[PDB]
Amino acid sequence: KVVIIGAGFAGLVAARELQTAGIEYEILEAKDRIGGRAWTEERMGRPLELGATWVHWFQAHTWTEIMRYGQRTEITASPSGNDAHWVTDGKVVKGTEDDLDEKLTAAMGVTYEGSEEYFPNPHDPLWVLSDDFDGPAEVRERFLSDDQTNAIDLVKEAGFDQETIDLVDAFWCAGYIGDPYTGSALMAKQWGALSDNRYRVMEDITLKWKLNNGMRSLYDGIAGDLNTDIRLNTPVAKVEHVTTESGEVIEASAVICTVPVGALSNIEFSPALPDAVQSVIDDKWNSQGAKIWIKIKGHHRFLGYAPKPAKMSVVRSEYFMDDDTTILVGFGYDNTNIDLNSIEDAQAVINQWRDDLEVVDTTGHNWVADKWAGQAWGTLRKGQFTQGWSLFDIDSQLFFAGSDYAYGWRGVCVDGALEKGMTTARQVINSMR
Ligand SMILES: Cc1cc2nc3c(=O)[nH]c(=O)nc-3n(C[C@H](O)[C@H](O)[C@H](O)COP(=O)(O)OP(=O)(O)OC[C@H]3O[C@@H](n4cnc5c(N)ncnc54)[C@H](O)[C@@H]3O)c2cc1C
Ligand SMILES: NC[C@@H](O)c1ccc(O)cc1
Repeated sequence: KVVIIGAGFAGLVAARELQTAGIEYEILEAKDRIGGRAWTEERMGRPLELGATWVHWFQAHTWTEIMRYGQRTEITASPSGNDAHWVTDGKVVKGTEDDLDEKLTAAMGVTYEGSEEYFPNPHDPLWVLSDDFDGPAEVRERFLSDDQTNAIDLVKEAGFDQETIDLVDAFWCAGYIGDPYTGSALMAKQWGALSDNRYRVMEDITLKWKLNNGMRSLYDGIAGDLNTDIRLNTPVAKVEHVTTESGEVIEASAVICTVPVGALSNIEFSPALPDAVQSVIDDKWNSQGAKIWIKIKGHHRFLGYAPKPAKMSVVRSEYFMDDDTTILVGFGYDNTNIDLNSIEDAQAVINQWRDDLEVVDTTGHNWVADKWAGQAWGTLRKGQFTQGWSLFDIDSQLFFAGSDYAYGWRGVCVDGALEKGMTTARQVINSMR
């Protein structure tokens, strides 16, 4: 009687929540598999996360799932102490990972500068704009002005040298997973608030701990608790507010739609979504990048930073294989400028820093070109912190759930999908009671 569109983390956790309350539900999933933009698959001789990878106990919703399904001790840290290379004035500089981290730390300190006034409760991201904001008017003005500023311009205005600008350029090409110069700096500021305003805490939370048994141990865990079957290979095309696809029509008390913004053009809504919501769909988010896995010869502890418009902006060693090869991960700002499955393209990526390392394999999934995704992880363009993700939360019987609409670790983390799927389910339960 409640229809859930999509079998990613948001949809799966909503279903389990409905089940506990005794409410009948049904999940419709377009693809042949569950998990969505989290996807654990064997490639290049080992389980690889083609989507989501990193977790942390400071992420309440992800961590409780880790505990529920037996993964408490099944996490391992990405390797550290890599030889670092970064591109700055068209040239390559070699240093240690702590040289890079200390430069990033100082720049992040300046990047976070208003978060304590904006986010005393970092899970109340729009407090500054609410009727109960008790602070000074200048705080609200700087808040709105920061939504129209990108994170790199904050560091330029503070007078860092060109080297640090190129480092934060590289950093945010990965962070925004797209063009950082069109992004809203408020996204970076909330990440700080959620990480006690320290760069190393932010990095431990988002880029350190990997699941030994992969994201699939969590999403197969949730699906395994479900008492109703998931309808795979059942894309939705219309929703009225209940509608349907390929002729089959569904009736239901309510609809929980977890389809990402980048793929909402495949569904017709009747009545049409409000103008401000539709303008986000047309403008979507800031997530046009791509994630690659590259295998090279030998065992090498490697870290590489390169600014826009490089094919990949952050590349790091992750696994040391038993046949004397290394698997590195990389993040790049523009999916249309790299073939993730072309060994030549992967060799061109490594050649950004070194001429002596040899690519032997490469793989990835281009989430942006994926018809049922149309983006990577959700990130914010200028203006979308205050007029973006919050427009989706109208539709008395239609609900938007998903990591891209979360209050906390929005878009970039499974924690946001687990948060928003569960609370949307509670919205449905409360209204029915
Ligand atoms: C490259 C990349 C790396 C990431 N790394 C991390 C990481 O290290 N750590 C972390 O915490 N998070 C990470 N994430 C983010 C995390 O994967 C997501 O935030 C989360 O999985 C999103 O969950 P969701 O349920 O909201 O969306 P989705 O997983 O996108 O779920 C939506 C579902 O709806 C389906 N669907 C789409 N259209 C239709 C339709 N018309 N009809 C029916 N079904 C449809 C889709 O196939 C999908 O199954 C990463 C994301 C990406 C892209
Ligand atoms: N999905 C990884 C995401 O956590 C991320 C990736 C790169 C960064 O520089 C910051 C955050």
